[PDB]
Amino acid sequence: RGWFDVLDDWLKRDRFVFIGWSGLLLFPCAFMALGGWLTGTTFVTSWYTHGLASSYLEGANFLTVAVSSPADAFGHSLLFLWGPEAQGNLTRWFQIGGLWPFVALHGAFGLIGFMLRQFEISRLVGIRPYNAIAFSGPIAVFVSVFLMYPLGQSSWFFAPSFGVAGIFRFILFLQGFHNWTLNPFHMMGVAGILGGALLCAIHGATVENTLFEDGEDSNTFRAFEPTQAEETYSMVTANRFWSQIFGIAFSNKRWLHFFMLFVPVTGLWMSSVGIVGLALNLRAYDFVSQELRAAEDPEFETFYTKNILLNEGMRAWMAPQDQPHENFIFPEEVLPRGNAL
Amino acid sequence: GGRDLPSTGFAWWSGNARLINLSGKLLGAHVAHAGLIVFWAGAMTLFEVAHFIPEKPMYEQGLILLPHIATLGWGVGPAGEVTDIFPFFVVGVLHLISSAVLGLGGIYHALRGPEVLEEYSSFFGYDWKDKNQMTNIIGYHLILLGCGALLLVFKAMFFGGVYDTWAPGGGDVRVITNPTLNPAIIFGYLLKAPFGGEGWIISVNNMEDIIGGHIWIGLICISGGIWHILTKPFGWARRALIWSGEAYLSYSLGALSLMGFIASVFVWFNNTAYPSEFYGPTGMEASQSQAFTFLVRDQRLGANIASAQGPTGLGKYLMRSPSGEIIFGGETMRFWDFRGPWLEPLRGPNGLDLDKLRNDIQPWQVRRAAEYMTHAPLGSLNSVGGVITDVNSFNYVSPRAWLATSHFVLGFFFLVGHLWHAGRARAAAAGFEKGIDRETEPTLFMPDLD
Amino acid sequence: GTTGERPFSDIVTSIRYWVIHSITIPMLFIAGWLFVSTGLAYDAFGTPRPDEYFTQTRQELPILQERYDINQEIQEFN
Amino acid sequence: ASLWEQFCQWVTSTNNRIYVGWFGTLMIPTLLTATTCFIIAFIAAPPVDIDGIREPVAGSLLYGNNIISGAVVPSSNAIGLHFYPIWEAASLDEWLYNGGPYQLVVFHFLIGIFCYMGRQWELSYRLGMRPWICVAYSAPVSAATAVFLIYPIGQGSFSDGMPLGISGTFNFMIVFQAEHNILMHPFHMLGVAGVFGGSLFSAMHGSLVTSSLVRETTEVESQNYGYKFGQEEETYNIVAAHGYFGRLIFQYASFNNSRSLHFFLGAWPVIGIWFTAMGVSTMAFNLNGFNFNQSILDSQGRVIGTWADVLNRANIGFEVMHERNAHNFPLDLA
Amino acid sequence: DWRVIVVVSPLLIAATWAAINIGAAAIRQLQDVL
Amino acid sequence: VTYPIFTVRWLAVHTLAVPSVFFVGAIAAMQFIQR
Amino acid sequence: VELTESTRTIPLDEAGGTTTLTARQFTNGQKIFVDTCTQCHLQGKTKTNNNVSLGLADLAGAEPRRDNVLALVEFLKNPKSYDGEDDYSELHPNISRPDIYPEMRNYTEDDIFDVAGYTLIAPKLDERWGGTIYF
Ligand code: CLA
Ligand code: CLA
Ligand code: CLA
Ligand code: CLA
Ligand SMILES: CC1=C(/C=C/C(C)=C/C=C/C(C)=C/C=C/C=C(C)/C=C/C=C(C)/C=C/C2=C(C)CCCC2(C)C)C(C)(C)CCC1
Ligand SMILES: CC1=C(/C=C/C(C)=C/C=C/C(C)=C/C=C/C=C(C)/C=C/C=C(C)/C=C/C2=C(C)CCCC2(C)C)C(C)(C)CCC1
Ligand SMILES: CC1=C(/C=C/C(C)=C/C=C/C(C)=C/C=C/C=C(C)/C=C/C=C(C)/C=C/C2=C(C)CCCC2(C)C)C(C)(C)CCC1
Ligand SMILES: CCCCCCCCCCCCO[C@@H]1O[C@H](CO)[C@@H](O[C@H]2O[C@H](CO)[C@@H](O)[C@H](O)[C@H]2O)[C@H](O)[C@H]1O
Ligand SMILES: CCCCCCCCCCCCO[C@@H]1O[C@H](CO)[C@@H](O[C@H]2O[C@H](CO)[C@@H](O)[C@H](O)[C@H]2O)[C@H](O)[C@H]1O
Ligand SMILES: [Ca+2]
Ligand SMILES: [Cl-]
Ligand SMILES: [Cl-]
Repeated sequence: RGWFDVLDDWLKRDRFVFIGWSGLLLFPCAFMALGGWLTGTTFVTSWYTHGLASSYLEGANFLTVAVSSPADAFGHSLLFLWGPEAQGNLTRWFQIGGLWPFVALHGAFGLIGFMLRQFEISRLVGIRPYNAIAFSGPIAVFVSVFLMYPLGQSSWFFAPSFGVAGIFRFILFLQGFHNWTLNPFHMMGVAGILGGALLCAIHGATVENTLFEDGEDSNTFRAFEPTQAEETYSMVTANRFWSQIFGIAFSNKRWLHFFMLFVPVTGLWMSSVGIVGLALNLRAYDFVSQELRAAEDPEFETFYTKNILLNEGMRAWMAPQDQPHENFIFPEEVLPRGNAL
Repeated sequence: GGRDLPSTGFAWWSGNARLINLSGKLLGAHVAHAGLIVFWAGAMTLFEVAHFIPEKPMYEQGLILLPHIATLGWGVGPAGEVTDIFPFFVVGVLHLISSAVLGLGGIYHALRGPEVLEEYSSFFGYDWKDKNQMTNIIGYHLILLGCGALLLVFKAMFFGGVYDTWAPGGGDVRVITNPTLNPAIIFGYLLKAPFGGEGWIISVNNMEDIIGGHIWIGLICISGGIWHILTKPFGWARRALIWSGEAYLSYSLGALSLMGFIASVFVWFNNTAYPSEFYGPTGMEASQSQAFTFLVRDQRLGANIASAQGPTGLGKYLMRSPSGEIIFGGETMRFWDFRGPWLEPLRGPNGLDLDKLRNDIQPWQVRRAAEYMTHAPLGSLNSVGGVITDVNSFNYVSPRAWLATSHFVLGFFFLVGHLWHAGRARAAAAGFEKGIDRETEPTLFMPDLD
Repeated sequence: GTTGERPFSDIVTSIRYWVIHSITIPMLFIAGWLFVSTGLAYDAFGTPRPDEYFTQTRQELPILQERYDINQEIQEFN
Repeated sequence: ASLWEQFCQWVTSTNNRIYVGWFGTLMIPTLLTATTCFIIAFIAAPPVDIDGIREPVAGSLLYGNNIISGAVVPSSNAIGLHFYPIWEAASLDEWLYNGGPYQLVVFHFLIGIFCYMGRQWELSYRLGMRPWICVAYSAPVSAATAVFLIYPIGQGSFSDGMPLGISGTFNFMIVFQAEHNILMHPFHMLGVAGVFGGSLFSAMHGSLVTSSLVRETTEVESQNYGYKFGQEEETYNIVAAHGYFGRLIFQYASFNNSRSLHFFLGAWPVIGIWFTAMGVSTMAFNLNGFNFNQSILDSQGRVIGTWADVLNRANIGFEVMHERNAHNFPLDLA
Repeated sequence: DWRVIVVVSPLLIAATWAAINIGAAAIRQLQDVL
Repeated sequence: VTYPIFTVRWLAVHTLAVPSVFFVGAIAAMQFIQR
Repeated sequence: VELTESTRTIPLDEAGGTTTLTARQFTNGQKIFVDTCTQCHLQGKTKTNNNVSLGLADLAGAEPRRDNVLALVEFLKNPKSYDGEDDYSELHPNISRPDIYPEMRNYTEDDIFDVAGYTLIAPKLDERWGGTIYF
């Protein structure tokens, strides 16, 4: 037995936490990313990068702590602890936002490790690897949003911060500056996510309400056995119900479950494509025909133009605080605003 | 009865379903739960009394029970000034002690009392299918409910009265000597559209109507109680309804959902049964108050507020409702159906009256409008008052907001519970609540759809 | 169905686990406590104390602007 | 036997291609009315003075909108919460100008969807099923009711109902965030958990079932043909799926009971959507999301910013621009 | 720094407690696995 | 019966729980910081 | 920085007078402000009439100037119009009218002094103090 086979045997032992070869990448990187996030949200400020308190130590709460993006001055520097910025100084590395690339890169490699784990375990137990394929969607989201978007922009500063309110800020930023809601790729993402939730709810309810009477208890949960060969709910009854209620119904179980995979995954992939577009400011910001008409016709008003006005307001009022490195000085009189407000 | 899954068919997380046919244990559960309700009433009242600063308004201090006592005319005087703090304390103490008694009884019946009551007594023993006995329990409780309504009437008429925010000379506790028993008014309330300007029963705006409607409710409830004690359900009711414990529960759940929604709307809009003295302004009231406050200020500055047109061309301060009435301008145009004791003195037959606006505005109305405008029912979940973009220094959320939100949520979830139990009761009565029988799966005997 | 390891319920219901952990768990708790309450965390992570966000000479946000010499920048920020 | 009995057997018949039922006797007319009015208005409705300031907003395709920007515009702020049926307008043109189509479509739609939920219960009863699919459907119904009825009621005007359009929906959301900070409301966070988790569980369940499909086809044909409609046997190996998943995370986090698994699949998104519907319904009464503006002060007393303050800046930017001509007085109370 | 000493000492004490209460069986297991 | 004490599961448990309790102690202490 | 003595040092009267609040005086002034003034004075504004704010410029523009503690206490006893011509004791809360402003009847002269001092100190801690309603 060669040493490689012996190692392979040890890594793939049946234990409470499977390790595998993929574990060598997953567990250290995932632990680094998680511990980095926890450390930053507990102890680390964003005073020098954003002028914000972002840790429990500073008095922030769960909703307002974040591992904030690094200072815009560094561009897309990877900000290694040993890099030319921190130069091995851990305190300075924390202060310049070095924890953000730490978490982002370790999380990217952890995600790779987790999907490799899906592949490895699928191969070991002898099933098709569709779980890894489904997980490609979250990977596309993470790559586009946390890497490609800031890479197309001026710096990592404009990446989403790892935090609840940081993410909320990123969301509102994308609305105001990119008109992200108007983006058809985002609308396909929304369709996929809401459709996935709908499919989850409707399938769970349909199964639970077409169950066969296989026990005597009012508690129907123990009238199932994992090794039983027969279906536990009536597909025929479900199909008739949905055909008469909704007009159409699934008749193929396999197609049903592939659809439940397909819808949210495609939603994630389409939204990731849209985010890639936004990385280069290739926005679906305006409808030029309506802009031109409004510019020449002061009685043409649509919900689109109203939303454009909202975006202008958000940008002007938010930019000085959101982008402190720019030293934006917008005097009170240049701020757009409606009457009396 | 059994107390586990094998002997009952119900898991622990549905353990109360094991009580459906154990009438004594079920009675214990109900009595103990009633003890919980009364305990909360007493303890919350004592908490609110302890945390009460009696020279600050009730609505500024997160109080929801003390306003209920004040509205009933206890411990308050003109404009809602808290005269005596002792009656609030007494209400709380009495509820706490009685909750002790109720909890003792509920524990006795739930833990040691007879499991079922039917072989103990015919009077208290019941069967869900025993239609006559169920209508007997309905009758007893209807008599009690009518009696409670008459208790409200007696308090308003013979025991010091209730707080009347519409009283001349200022809102005050007054005795209602002439309740309107006229069934035209009382039951025409029930026929008013549930839309803006009509406000189906939320629009009741004088304590005479409230007390008279409660006299009618008391009589209706007592007579219906007798009617149900002395009869059994008719054939049509028997053929239309499911007759089971869970079915009766579902019926009550639907009723409760309806009442929860109604109460949320009632506290949001009505300022008669919920005087703004104790509950703060309604949102409509606060919006109208802001419009009034700036009409007054700008008029003092010299603005001719009758002829001042705003940027859009509509009157800045005054305008017409779609039916022509003179109303406050601005966004508060939507709130022109608002009526309040501080604003009606400036209202003429056509709406807001220019002569009264120009020379009849009193300093107390200005103060009241400023207070109501600054206590608009807007606030954050962590109790930061004002619009959501305001900063953290104003700790206020309107009691109306708390009550309306809570009771809309409870109404919704009780509609959900009604759907759950109604569907389950139907399925169980028809016998497929445990799933489809493989042998006699109904869809297998049906023609194909196409 | 056990992969070999001792069941958690058995371990955490045993006396020896609790003899060990009624000491170990509180010690880490108060170690983190002392980490915060001695001021070690402030100095280790560079997080400002409540009185060091601004200095008597810097009333503005100490936003980093220089690409490579951040140590000197932070020192001049104080 | 009798004419009425025959009609009853027809309406409650399980052999109709589309089940009608007694709830259907209300659903079908109201839903058809709402659909026809919606289509007509979306194509050809004239501009609507939503804000009650004589500032009509063009919602229909024929007045310059595309599919994205088109909408059925909520009724005028001047109407408020008043009932505005066609017969209370002096003319059809007045009814159109004041946004009557919105009220017609919305009221009929709401009645229709409640009757749809009742009809789901009804058909489940006629087929001998368990009755709780309608309970799951009550979540989207609750959300729709919150945005079309409850929020306008609390705010006091159907002009503050969600517009029936894509861009109108976005406008609704942006203004809602500006006024209520819905992102910082825990019920909306629970809704986000509901939909993110529902999509997550949909992807996992579909992928685990697809991964464990029993071999019944060749590599040429679709694996879907391995399942025959109405077959008694199971089409995938749930034990293999459990082995895979319980090794992916750990054994005791994996369902091996299909019934518990499917109950979880039903319950998670439904509960999340109930919570977010209640969030909107309670923000209708201006009980808003968390406000941490200036929660962190330094020792001297100067405010230290957090991400919540940046969020508040964005909210203010939205707030000061929205309905730019509608406000006369400093506080947006209505 | 004394702060380091007082932040470390609890961790060390937990280590020795666990050692003195588990060490016999731990060394047993270590020897058994060679 | 007579299982090993230390395992991969033991390490996985502690790698999380130990810093978790440390951090919780830190945050608890933060609850008492005054500006 | 700390909440230093200089930060707490505020003009005492119009003749160049100067007083320093203690930390406790400042904290009680803040507490009273939050309890009874933030109602229509959130962030130094005036919700019911923002032509007359609590900003230092508005305070100093009043007749007489109210940017010193004695003038503030005097206004809180006998409120007047911004040009000091109209008596606002019916319209602004004051300790002189406990019959219509009971929210104020429990306050001492020390309490009014503290809230006036806080009104003078808060502007130098917040650049948004006394600004536009949405600002
Ligand atoms: C008076 C009202 C009422 C009554 C008497 C019942 C009675 C019953 N219900 Mg029911 N239900 C109700 C209202 C009611 N329900 C409402 C409003 C809903 C909608 C949510 C439901 C939904 C429901 C379901 C889905 C089921 C029942 C079931 C049952 C039966 C057993 C339940 C049990 O053992 O409790 C057990 C109690 C628990 C498991 C604890 C639950 C805790 C809840 C979920 C959270 C509490 C939140 C609360 C606001 C406090 C917040 C705490 C916060 C501080 C963290 C029983 C006869 C079961 C049944 O059908 O039996 C045949 C069952 O499956 N009900
Ligand atoms: C209002 C809430 C409420 C009430 C009144 C009841 C009542 C009851 N439940 Mg129940 N239950 C509830 C909520 C409630 N439940 C919830 C939330 C769950 C989910 C966890 C359950 C799950 C459940 C199951 C699985 C079962 C019950 C059962 C029962 C019945 C038997 C009680 C028993 O023997 O247990 C005994 C418990 C004790 C002896 C412990 C002490 C209990 C006392 C009352 C504590 C009182 C303390 C109080 C402060 C002292 C004051 C005393 C006095 C001075 C005032 C009983 C009538 C059983 C049943 O159906 O019987 C057939 C049953 O099997 N329940
Ligand atoms: C609705 C609540 C309710 C109901 C339906 C019952 C029903 C029952 N109880 Mg119970 N009980 C309750 C609450 C309730 N109890 C409470 C709160 C306590 C704590 C004090 C008790 C303590 C208790 C004990 C110790 C016993 C019972 C017993 C019984 C059974 C026999 C009743 C009987 O004939 O005695 C006679 C009834 C009367 C003489 C009528 C007296 C009516 C009351 C006491 C006077 C006040 C009337 C009032 C004005 C009406 C409105 C009440 C007000 C609060 C609004 C019976 C099934 C007995 C039993 O189970 O037999 C083995 C038993 O030993 N109960
Ligand atoms: C909580 C109190 C209560 C409860 C639970 C009951 C319960 C019952 N009563 Mg009743 N009743 C009551 C109070 C109560 N009653 C009072 C106070 C009176 C005196 C006025 C009566 C007088 C009375 C009579 C004369 C009869 C009953 C009957 C019945 C039985 C069947 C009736 C039915 O199906 O209901 C539901 C009602 C219907 C199915 C009819 C449809 C009504 C309309 C179309 C519904 C529209 C409602 C609308 C949406 C709500 C808007 C509110 C408002 C604007 C109208 C049933 C067990 C019947 C019986 O069998 O007697 C033994 C019967 O003949 N009761
Ligand atoms: C940073 C860094 C690093 C790393 C580190 C690490 C990796 C660590 C860690 C760490 C960790 C790992 C920590 C932790 C933690 C934790 C916490 C802080 C917790 C918590 C919690 C809570 C709060 C919970 C709660 C709850 C709920 C809510 C539900 C139910 C109940 C309970 C209680 C459970 C190093 C040095 C390498 C390098 C440099 C950088
Ligand atoms: C059945 C059951 C249950 C339930 C139970 C219940 C529900 C109960 C209750 C109960 C109750 C409901 C109770 C009570 C009580 C009360 C008391 C015990 C009292 C008292 C008193 C006092 C002592 C007072 C005092 C005072 C005064 C006199 C005045 C001043 C203030 C004070 C407070 C000091 C459960 C779920 C658990 C489970 C098991 C079974
Ligand atoms: C006190 C008061 C008043 C009075 C009130 C009254 C006098 C009332 C009433 C009321 C009433 C007297 C009511 C009621 C109700 C009813 C209901 C709620 C119903 C129903 C129904 C149902 C539930 C049905 C169902 C069904 C159907 C649909 C068909 C088939 C069969 C069945 C059964 C399923 C006034 C406002 C003046 C003033 C203020 C206070
Ligand atoms: C899977 C791979 C994971 C890669 C990451 C794993 C952790 C890697 C950490 C590497 C850290 C590099 O840390 C770096 O160490 C060197 C060597 O001591 C230090 O260098 C220091 O000592 C050396 C000699 O002793 C001097 O010449 C130098 O001037 C001084 O700075 C750097 O100041 C520090 O930045
Ligand atoms: C849970 C883990 C928590 C993270 C760690 C918490 C402790 C933080 C460590 C701060 C220690 C002292 O922090 C300070 O900055 C770094 C630490 O690398 C050292 O920095 C020095 O060494 C490095 C490494 O060769 C070189 O770049 C150079 O010689 C100099 O910068 C300083 O001499 C020290 O004074
Ligand atoms: Ca006040
Ligand atoms: Cl807008
Ligand atoms: Cl306005």
